[PDB]
Amino acid sequence: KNEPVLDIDGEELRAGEQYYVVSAIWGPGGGGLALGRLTDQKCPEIVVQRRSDSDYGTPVIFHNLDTKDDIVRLSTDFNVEFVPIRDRLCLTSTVWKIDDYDTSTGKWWVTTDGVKGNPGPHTLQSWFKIEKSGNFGYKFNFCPSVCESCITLCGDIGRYGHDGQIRLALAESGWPFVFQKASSTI
Repeated sequence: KNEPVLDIDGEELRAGEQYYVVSAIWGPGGGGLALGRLTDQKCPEIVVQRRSDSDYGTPVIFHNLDTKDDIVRLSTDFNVEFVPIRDRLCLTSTVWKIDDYDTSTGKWWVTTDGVKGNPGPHTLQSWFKIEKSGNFGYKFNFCPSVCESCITLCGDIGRYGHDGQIRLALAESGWPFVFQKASSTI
């Protein structure tokens, strides 16, 4: 019943399909998203944004809450999975998950080892929404409803710079994105 999220081409986003998630801001707005890792940890890998206007990063795949609908819609919960071309440096899942509360920075990071599937409590940190960021593009947003009796965090997803990488954290201003179907790239 909700409205479909569209790629740069104007076509609706499709569950199952590979897309690049690209910053809706050029130059200093950076490039796209990817798996990356901290100096001092190897697994699970974290979500990062390429500094270069040039690099679209590692494509993702959406999994609808209900695998039966094929359209990724606004303000509907879903799972997001990096689809690394490269062999796994880890056994952890590339599935996005909100991390525990880094006491060190007052931020809730976005990371992997999420759990695709099973809506409800056990998977709460793995479910995300897309919202419209006003005038141009899309922001991600973490406010799950898979558990009608779980008190959870709820926020836009912005970008912060920590120890020389760009990471995604909850914030009250969400950072905007557009989507690029991966085939139409060369």
